Amino acid sequence: ERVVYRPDINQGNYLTANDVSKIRVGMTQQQVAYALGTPLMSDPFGTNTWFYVFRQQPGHEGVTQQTLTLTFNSSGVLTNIDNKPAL
Amino acid sequence: EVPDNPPNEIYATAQQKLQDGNWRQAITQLEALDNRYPFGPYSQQVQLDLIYAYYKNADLPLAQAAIDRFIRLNPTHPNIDYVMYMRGLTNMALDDSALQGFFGVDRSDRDPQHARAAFSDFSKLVRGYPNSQYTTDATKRLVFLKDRLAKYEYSVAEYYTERGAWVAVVNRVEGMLRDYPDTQATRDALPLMENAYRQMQMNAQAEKVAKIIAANSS
Amino acid sequence: CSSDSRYKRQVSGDEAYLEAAPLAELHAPAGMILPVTSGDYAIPVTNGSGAVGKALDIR
Amino acid sequence: LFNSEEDVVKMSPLPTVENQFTPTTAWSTSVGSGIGNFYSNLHPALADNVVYAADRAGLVKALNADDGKEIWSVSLAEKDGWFSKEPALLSGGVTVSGGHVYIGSEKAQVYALNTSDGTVAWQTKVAGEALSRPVVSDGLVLIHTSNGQLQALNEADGAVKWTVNLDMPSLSLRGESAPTTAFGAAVVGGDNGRVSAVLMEQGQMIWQQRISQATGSTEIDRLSDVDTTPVVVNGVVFALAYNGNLTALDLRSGQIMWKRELGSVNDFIVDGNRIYLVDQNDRVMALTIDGGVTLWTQSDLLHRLLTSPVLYNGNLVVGDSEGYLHWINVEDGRFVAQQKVDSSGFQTEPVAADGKLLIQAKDGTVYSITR
Amino acid sequence: FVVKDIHFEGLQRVAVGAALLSMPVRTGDTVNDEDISNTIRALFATGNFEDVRVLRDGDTLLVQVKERPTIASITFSGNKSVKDDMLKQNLEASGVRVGESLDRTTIADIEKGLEDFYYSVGKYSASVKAVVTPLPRNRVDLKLVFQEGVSAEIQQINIVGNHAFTTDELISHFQLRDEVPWWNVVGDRKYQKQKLAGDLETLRSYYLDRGYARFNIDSTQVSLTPDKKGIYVTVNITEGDQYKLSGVEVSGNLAGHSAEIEQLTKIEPGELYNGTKVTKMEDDIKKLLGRYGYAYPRVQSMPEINDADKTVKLRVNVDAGNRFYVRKIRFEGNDTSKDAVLRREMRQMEGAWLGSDLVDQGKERLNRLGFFETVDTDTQRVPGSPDQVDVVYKVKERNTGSFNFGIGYGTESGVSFQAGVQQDNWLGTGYAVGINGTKNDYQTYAELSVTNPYFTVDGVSLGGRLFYNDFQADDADLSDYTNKSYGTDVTLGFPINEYNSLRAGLGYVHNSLSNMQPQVAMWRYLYSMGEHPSTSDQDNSFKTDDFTFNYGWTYNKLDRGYFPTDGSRVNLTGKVTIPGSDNEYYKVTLDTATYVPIDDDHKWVVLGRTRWGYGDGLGGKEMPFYENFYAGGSSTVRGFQSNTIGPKAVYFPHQASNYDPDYDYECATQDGAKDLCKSDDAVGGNAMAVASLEFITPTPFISDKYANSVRTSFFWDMGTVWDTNWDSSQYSGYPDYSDPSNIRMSAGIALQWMSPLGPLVFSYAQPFKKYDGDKAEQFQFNI
Repeated sequence: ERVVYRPDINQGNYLTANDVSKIRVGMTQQQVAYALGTPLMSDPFGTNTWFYVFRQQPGHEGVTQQTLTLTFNSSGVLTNIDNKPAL
Repeated sequence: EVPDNPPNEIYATAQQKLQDGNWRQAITQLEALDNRYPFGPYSQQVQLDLIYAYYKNADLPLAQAAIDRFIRLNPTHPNIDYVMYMRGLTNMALDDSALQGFFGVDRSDRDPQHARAAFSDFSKLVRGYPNSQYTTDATKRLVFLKDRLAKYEYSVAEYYTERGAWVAVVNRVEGMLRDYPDTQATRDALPLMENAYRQMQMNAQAEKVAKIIAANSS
Repeated sequence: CSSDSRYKRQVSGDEAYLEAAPLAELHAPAGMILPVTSGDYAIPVTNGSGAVGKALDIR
Repeated sequence: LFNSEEDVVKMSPLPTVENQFTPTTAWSTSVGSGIGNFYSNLHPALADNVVYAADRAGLVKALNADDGKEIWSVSLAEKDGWFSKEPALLSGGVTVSGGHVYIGSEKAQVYALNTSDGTVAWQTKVAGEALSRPVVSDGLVLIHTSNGQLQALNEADGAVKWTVNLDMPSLSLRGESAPTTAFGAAVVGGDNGRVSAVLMEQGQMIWQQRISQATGSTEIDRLSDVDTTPVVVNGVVFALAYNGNLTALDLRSGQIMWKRELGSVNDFIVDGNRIYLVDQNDRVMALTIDGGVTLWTQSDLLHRLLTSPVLYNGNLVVGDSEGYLHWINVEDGRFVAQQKVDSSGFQTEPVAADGKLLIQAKDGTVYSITR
Repeated sequence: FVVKDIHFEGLQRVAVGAALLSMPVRTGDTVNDEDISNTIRALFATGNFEDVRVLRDGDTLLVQVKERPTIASITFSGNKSVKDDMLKQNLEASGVRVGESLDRTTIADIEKGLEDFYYSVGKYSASVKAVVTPLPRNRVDLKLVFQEGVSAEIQQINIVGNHAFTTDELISHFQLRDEVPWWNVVGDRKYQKQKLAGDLETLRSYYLDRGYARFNIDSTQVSLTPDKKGIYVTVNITEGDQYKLSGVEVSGNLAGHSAEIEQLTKIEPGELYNGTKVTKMEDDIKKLLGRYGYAYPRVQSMPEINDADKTVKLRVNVDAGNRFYVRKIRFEGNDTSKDAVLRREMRQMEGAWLGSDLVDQGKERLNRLGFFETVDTDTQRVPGSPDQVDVVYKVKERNTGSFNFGIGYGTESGVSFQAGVQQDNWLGTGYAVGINGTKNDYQTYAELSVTNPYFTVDGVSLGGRLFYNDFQADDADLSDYTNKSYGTDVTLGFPINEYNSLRAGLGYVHNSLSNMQPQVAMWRYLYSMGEHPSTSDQDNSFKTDDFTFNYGWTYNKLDRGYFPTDGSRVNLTGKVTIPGSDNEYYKVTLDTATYVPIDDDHKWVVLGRTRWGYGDGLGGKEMPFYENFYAGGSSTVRGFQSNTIGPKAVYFPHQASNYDPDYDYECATQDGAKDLCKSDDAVGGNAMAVASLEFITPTPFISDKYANSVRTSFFWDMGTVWDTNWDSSQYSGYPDYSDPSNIRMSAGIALQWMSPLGPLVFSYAQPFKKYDGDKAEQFQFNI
C-alpha cells in the first residue's frame, strides 16, 4: 500500500536458540516446563506439541516470525523440537 | 410505607398492587409488612412476592437481596425452585437490558457477567429442582445461555482473527471448543483456528482441523 | 414524575431462551476429539414439566 | 459561618463577686508575654522581694517585689534552637536553688542562671522538656519530664545523674507530678493513673501503685494536666490519679490510707484537714484528710480554668483563665473578696509568698496582688 | 416438679416455641429450681430479653419475660457534618440497628463509642445522648442527640533530637501547617493524626534522602492540653548522621539483563544517600523486567550503611519472574459497549510476554476514550506455569450523548424551534453520532456528523458530515439575506504515531444567495470575485459551489477523554481550495489546550485554552467573508455576545432592501439612515487570536458522588479579532482592524454539571475591555 508506516504488530511466546540448548528430544514436558515453562499454545487433541511461535510485522516490508513447536510423545518424553524461521 | 397494621391488611393491599402491577406501591406495602412482621404469616411468601415485585420494578439487586434474604431465611421452601429460577431470571435481567433491542443490536458481544450468574442459577435450578415448573423453562434458557457465551466468545474470536493474533486466535477458539460443540459459532470458529495455523505455519496442524472441517462439514 | 409514563415493568426479554442454541456437534475424526463441555456447562436436560417464559408464572 | 458553628458547653462563670475584703493588685509588674496560649508549668518564684520573673519570649528578669523594679534582667531569646535569636519557651518553672535559676525549657534544655544577675550559671540539654517544675535538691536536678523520665542533673553544671521513665504517657498523657523528695525517696505520681515512690538518690523504684484510669478504653480528662503530684504528709502520700482519682496512701509501700477514686480533680492543696480542690468543672470543695469528706463546697466558679487554690490574707485565693481573682471563705465556701485584675487569664501558680500574691497571666503578665 | 404449662410472657420477636427451645426445660420436661434459674440465664442468653422472671405454679412454669427487640427506628439529632451512618456504624458495630434487640442499659457504651468516634476523629468537645423513645409492643426509637462543639486544631510541633533542620520549615513541609496570616492566606488547616502518621513518613523520607541513614523518629508527644484542642507536639527523633550513597552491590537473579540493571544502578558512589531514588530505581528494574515479560521482578535492596566512612553501600537482590506471563487477558465492564472496540485499545497482547508499559498505555487509550468511568484492571496471575497471567480488565463505562437548545417560545411564530442531539457512542458501538440544525421561519438548518471510528481497525474514522442551511432571513425572506447553504465532507483519521493522528477531508460548499446587504466587505469580496453588484440596493443573488480540500492532524497526550487533568492535545484544522472551486482561497485554524496541574493532587489545574486562525485567498480570488473569524457569546469567550468581536460591517447609502419591515431590521434603507452607516455586529477578521485561561478548582460543599461531575473553573478571557486587510481609507469614519490591538477582555467562572446526557455548563462573565459593537449579556447558560 502507498503508506509505509504501520502500528506494528507483536505476539511472541517463542523459544530462543538458548532455549533449544536448554532442552532436548527425550526430555519430559515437565523437563521443558522446569526450564521453559509451558507455551501459550499446546496440542489440544493430539500428542503434546508445545507451540512456541514468535510474530512481528515490519512496516509494509513483510512479517518477522520465529516458530518453535515441541512435539512430545503421550508420555511426555520429547520427540521433536520443530523450530521454524520466518515463513 | 404502611404502619403497624394487621399482616393481611398490609398483605391484601400488597396483593392488590401486585395484581395491579403497581410494584412501587406494592413494595411500599410488601416491605411494610416485613417492617413489622418479617416473621409473619405472609413474610415467607412476601419475599417471593418481593422477588416478584422488585424484579418487575427493575429493583434487581433488591430482588437478589430479597433472594439472599430468602436464601438465609428459607434455604428450602416450595418456592426455592421459583427463587433459583428467579435468581437466574434476575441475573438474565442483570446481564443485558439495554434500549438497543428495538434498534436491532446484538448484546451477546457484551459482557455476560450475569448471564454467567444466570447460567449458574438456571443450572442450579435444573439440578437442584430437576422437575419443577421452572425447570422445563430454565433448561432451554441454559442452552441459549450457552449460545449467549458462544456469540460472546465468537465476538472476541472475531476480534483476534482480524487482529491476526493467531496465538490468541487459537486459545480463544480452543476455549469455544472446550465450552460447546453445538452452536454454529462452533463450526464458524472451526476454520479460524485452522486459519491461525497456516498463518503460524502450522499447516499440518491446520490439516488436523481440516479433517474436522471435513468431518464436521455436516 | 407525577405523570402518565405508560411503562413501569421489567421483564427478561423474549423466549430467545426457548429459541436455544443450534446443533453442530462434535463429529471430529480420530485423534481430533477433545472435551467440549468444559466450563459451567452442566445442563441436565430436565423436562420435568411446567410452563415456560411468559406462560411460566412467578410470584 | 461563625454565627452558627458552635455547640459548646456552658459555664457558670461568676455569681457573688464580693468585696467584703477589698481586693486589689499590689501593683502590676508585667514580664511581657509569658505562658500565652502555650500552657506550661512555668511560673515565677517569689521570695526576698525578688520576683524572679520571665516571659517565654526570652526576657528573663528579676523583678522587685516592691514595685516590679528590675533586680536584674537578662534575655533567653538567644541563639538557642535551629535559628539564632529564638525565644525562651520555658516548660519548667522558675526554680532558684542557691545562686542558680534552674528552668526547664520546652526546647528540652535546662539552664541555670546566676540569681544575682541572671547570667548563665550553666546550661544543659535534657531528654524531654520538663512536664513538672525543676525540683533541684541533693545536687540532683530532679525533674519529671514530659516523657515521664525521672531525670536528675547536677545543680552545678547540669551533669546528668540518671534518667528513668516511671509512668510512660501513652501519647503525651498529661499526668502532672512534681517530683517530690520525701524521706530520701523520689515520690512521683503517674501519667497513666499511677503513683510511685522511687529512690531519690539514683532512681530506684520503692514501689509504684497502679491507681486509676487513663486515656484509652475508659476515656478520661484531657481538659487538665492532672495534679498527680504526691503530697507526702509524712506517712501518707496525697496525690491524684491521672483521671483525677484521689488516693491517700503509704509512702513506703503505696498501701492505701483512703481513696476518692471518683475524682476528676484538676488542682488540689491539703490545707490542714480542709483539702481544697479544683474539680474538672472547676467546682470548689473542701475535703478532709481521713477521707475526702467535704467540709464545704462551692459551685460559683464553674468551667473556668482556675489556678491552684492558695490561702493569702486568710482567705482561699483562686485565680482563673478569666484573669479574675476570688477570695473564697476558708470557712463555708463563699466569696470574701473578688477581683478582676486581668482578662488575659492565669495559667500560673499563685505564689502567696514574700507578703504578696505573685501571679502572672498568660500575656497580661506578672501582677503583684494584695487585698 | 414436672411442668404442666410454661407461660411464655413478653417475647415479641422470639417465638413462643422459640422461647421454649431456648429454655433448658420444656413443657413436659422436669423443671428444676436450678433449671428455673437456668431458664433465667438462657432467655437472658438470647440477648433479646431484658428481663426474665421464671416462676412456676407449683410446677406449672410461669416465665415472666420482658423483651429487648425491635428498635423500630434510630433518630439522629444534632447530626452535624460527621454523618449519621458512620454514627450508625457505631451502632452496627455493637450489633444495634433498626429492627433490633434493645438492651436499654447499653446507652453509655454507645455514647462511649459515639464519643470515641469523635476521639478517633480528634473531637472531644462533643456530647452524645442516646435517647430511647418507646414504640408499640415493646418497641423503641433510638433518638440520638449530639452536642458536637468543635474538634482539635493544629497548634504547635516541637521536635527534640532534631538540631539541623528547623521544625517550622518541616511544619510547612508536611501536613503540620496552621499559619494563615491576616495579610496572607495559604488556605486553612486542621488536625488529624492520620495526616501526621503520613507526615512522619514524609519526614522519614526527608532525612533519608539527605543521607541521614541512622535517622529514626524515637517517639512523639502531642500534648493532652487543657483545651481539648491543643495540638502541642513533642517529637523525639534521632537525626541520623548523614551517610553517603557510595556503592551498589546489586545481585540475585539478574536474568541476563545485568547491564540493563547496571544502567539503573549507575550512581555516584559517594554522593549523600537518597533511599527515595533507591526505592524508585528498584521500580525502574521492575518496569524493565516487566518490559521483558517478568511480571514478578522481585527486587530486594539492602543498604550497607557504612558509618565508618559515613557512607552507604547498597546490596540489591533481584529476582525476575518469567517472560511469557501474559497468556491471555480478560475484560470486565463491557456489558453495553462493543468489547472488541475496547479490546483493540490495548498494546499488551495475549499469547506472548509482557511489556509493562503496554497495558497502561492501552489503559491510556481507554483513558483517552471518554465514555468510561473507570479504566482499571485485575492482573490475575493464573496459578500454574510461569506463563500464566490472565489480566482481567475491569472497567466502568459512562453516560454518552448530549442535547442542546437555545430559546424562542415555539408554536407562536409558527411551529418553529431549535434542534441538536448527540449520541456519540451509538448503542455501544462507538459511532460518533451528533446531529444539529434548526427549523425556523427565518432559516432552516440540518447538519449530521457521523463517524465509524473503526471502519477498518487502523482507526479508520469513517467520519461523514453533511449539512443543509436553507437560510432566508425571513423579514421578506427575499429581501434580506437568503442562503441555500448545503454541502458535504467525509473526513478520516490517519495514524501517524500511537498518540499522533493525521486527518484529511473534502470540501463541497454549495451555497446559493440572494438580496445581500449594502456593506463594504461583502461587496469588496465580491469585487475580488470579479462581480460588481450594486451597493445602494440588496438586489444581488449568488450561487457558489466552492470546492475545497480539508486536512488536519491530532496530538493526543492528555489524560481523560472526558475530564482530564494533565497534558495537552493539539489539533490542526485547515482547508485549501482546489482547481475547479468557485473561489480560490484557504483558511487554517488552530486551538490549543494544555492541562497544567497547580496542585500535585491535581485539584487545581491550569487550562490554557487559546484560539488561533488565519484565512485568506489564493490570489485575487479571496477568502469568503463568512469565513471571517469571530468570538464572544459562549463560544469560548463569554460576557460578550456571539460574533460581536471583530471588524464591524460598514453600511451604505441605500434605499431598497426590496423590503424593510417598517422601521424594523434596518440596513441603512428606505426606512431611514440612507447614508454610509456601520452595523453593530462584527463582520469579523481574516485573523483569529483569542484565548481563555481556565483554572480547575475543587468544591468543599458538594458530595463526591457528583462533585467529580462538576468542574468549577475560573476564567479570565482576552483577545481581539481583526482583519489584516481592514483599511482606513475604506474605513475612515469606521474603525481599522488591521492591527492586533482591539483586544477585548472578560473574566468569570464556568459551572460544569454532568446530567444523564452529559455536562451542563453555565457561567456569569463580566467583560472588561469593550469596544465598538461589543454586545453583552453577562450571564451565560449552556446545555
